[PDB]
Order: sequence, then C-alpha cells, then structure tokens
Amino acid sequence: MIVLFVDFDYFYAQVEEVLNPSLKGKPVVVCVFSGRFEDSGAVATANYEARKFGVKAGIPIVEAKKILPNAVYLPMRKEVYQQVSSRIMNLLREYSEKIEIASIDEAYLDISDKVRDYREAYNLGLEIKNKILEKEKITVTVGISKNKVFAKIAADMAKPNGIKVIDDEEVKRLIRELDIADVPGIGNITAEKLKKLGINKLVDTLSIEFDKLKGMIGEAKAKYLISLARDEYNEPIRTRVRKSIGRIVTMKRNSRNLEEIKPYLFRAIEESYYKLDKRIPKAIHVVAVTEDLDIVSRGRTFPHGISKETAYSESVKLLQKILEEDERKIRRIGVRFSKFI
DNA sequence: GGGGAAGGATTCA
DNA sequence: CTTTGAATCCTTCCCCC
Ligand SMILES: [Ca+2]
Ligand SMILES: [Ca+2]
Ligand SMILES: [Ca+2]
Repeated sequence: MIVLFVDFDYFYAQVEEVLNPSLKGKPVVVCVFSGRFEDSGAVATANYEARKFGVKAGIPIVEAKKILPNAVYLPMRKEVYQQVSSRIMNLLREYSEKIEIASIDEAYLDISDKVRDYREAYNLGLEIKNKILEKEKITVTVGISKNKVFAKIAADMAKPNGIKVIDDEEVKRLIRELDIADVPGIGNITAEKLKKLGINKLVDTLSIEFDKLKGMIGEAKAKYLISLARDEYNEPIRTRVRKSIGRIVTMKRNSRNLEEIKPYLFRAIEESYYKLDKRIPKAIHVVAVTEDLDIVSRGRTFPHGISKETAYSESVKLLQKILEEDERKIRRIGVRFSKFI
C-alpha cells in the first residue's frame, strides 16, 4: 500500500506567526505557564529560529529566557491551534477517505487507491502542501512510504517544510542503518533498555532470543520491532476515536486537605465535561501527582453513563481513597473519563 | 488454560 | 521547583457464558 503522512511544522508557534506575520523570522516560543511563580512552567514549542539556539519543547521558561531573553514568549492558546488544525484536517479528507488523525498536527492518509506509484504519490504530496499553504498559510512536511511507520520516519527526515519518499530499497537500508531510537513508539525508556542488549538497529532485533527481548521491553514492543525488522509490519489506516478525555491541574500549594483540593478537582471536572461534549463516560479515574512527582490514581466503572452529578460525588470518593491509601501530599490533581457510550 | 474486563502504573509525545 | 493529554502495558481476578 502507499501511505502519505502529514506533519504540521512547529505547529503552535507557526499558527502564532500566521496570526501575527511580523513574528516571522524572529524566535517565537509558545509557553505553558503553571502559576507557581514568575515564569514557572515549560516551553510547549518554539519555531526553528528559537530551536537553533537550544530553546525547545520541554525546557523551563526560566531557562529559555536565559538563552534567548529577547525572544517573543507567548502563552499557549490551544483552542486556536485546535481550530486551525481542524480546518487543515478537513482539507486532507479531500485527498483520501481513509485518513487517520493521530494528533493535533499529524495525520496518515492511505492513498493506495489514489496513486499508482511513488512518483505520483510525491506529486500528490506537493499538491497537498500547496493546498494547505494556500488556504491556511501553514507549511507542513510530507512523508511517503509503504506503511505508517516509514511514512512518519520519512517526515522526520525531511522536516521542516519538506517532502520525502522512502521507497522499498531505502526501507531495507533503514532497517539496517537507522538508529532504533528513532523508530516511532520507541521513547527514551525503551531506547535505553534496547541499548543494554546491544541493539542499535532494527535488524539487531532478529538475532536475539525473543523471550529475552520480550522480557526486557515487553511483548508488544518486541513483536512490533521484529515485524518492522522482518519488513512485515502492517497496520491499516483507521479512523481515530479518542478513548479518554480528562484534565489534571497543578495546585497553588501542595496539600492533603480534602476541602482544599475539591475546588481544583471540580475545576478539572467542569473542563473535562466541556471537552466531552455529548460523549457519555461510563468510567472515571481520579489522578493525583504527589509532592515528589509520583503519579497515583483510583478509578471506577459504572454500568451506565456518568451524569456530572455522579462525577462530582464519585470523584470525591476516589480522591478520598487516594488520600487514605497514600500519606504523601498532593501537588497535582485531576480527573479522567473513558468508556464512552 | 486463557478470554476478557477492570484497576493502576508506565510510557510516549 | 518543567506540561500535561492520552494510549499502552502489566496484574489480578472472575469464569467456564
Ligand atoms: Ca509537527
Ligand atoms: Ca506533533
Ligand atoms: Ca509510580
């Protein structure tokens, strides 16, 4: 099959440039402020002008400002980004009915029935890029290959504002020369476990005892990597349906006082119920981040949908359970809804 | 023995 | 004193449907 993956470039920061054109060419840093003190929080994303200097996703705002004190720092406006995203995703549906929106700035299109070979696929990619740029003024990077994993890898290799095809021969080459830590789904934790087994390339996963691999990184990831190594990886492009929606918020001051936490929890519940919109959850989990950054949760599943009134009384019961089964103080508190009707 | 659901922790991004 | 949303993975346990 032929897969065409679209990845919006430094998306949040690019949208802010689209809304304020004079920002282009200047380092722009979109931040997620937490409210614990002046500039507390981290960078959500930065444009390349900022990344060039080390200011990137994940570094503390305070740190970023030490590197680029005169950069433009903007608060994250997720709603705006989500609406621009939605409009771009609609443009993409016009190129294939088989589309998988993987996130706010990523989507896979199965274009097998639209093009005959990679040359045509490439031309369709330029067409898609021109279209998005024309309608929304947003640049994207297109990756094209035989399956979702290599289509994503192609985009990783070509971003920003690029387009790349990874034909069958290059797939075989990558299976031998690509750093396994660069394979989608393999984060830091897994990359290190793999490194401790002397595995640095997909190909390496074949010449090892399966139970040794499975025992180290889990059965699912082991089978996943081996299938990629056997060039036998296959996963169809399917419509994504979110399976859980929730919100967890950092508090003013750590605590284990029920009456003092209710407000924050109820806040997360109202914001969660807003995002649900029509979706009716049968399950609820209360999640707490401890003073020392540990994450603990308690949940419950009901035989029917959970009205917000039910969510309110039940969340307290679940938070009480955590408070009781854990001596530590809570830093962050939130709720998570799932098992939608 | 193993399907399948539920409760939690882990991992990815 | 870095976010923080969501899927994935690991155990346990019921049940023989
Ligand atoms: Ca992106
Ligand atoms: Ca992304
Ligand atoms: Ca833990």
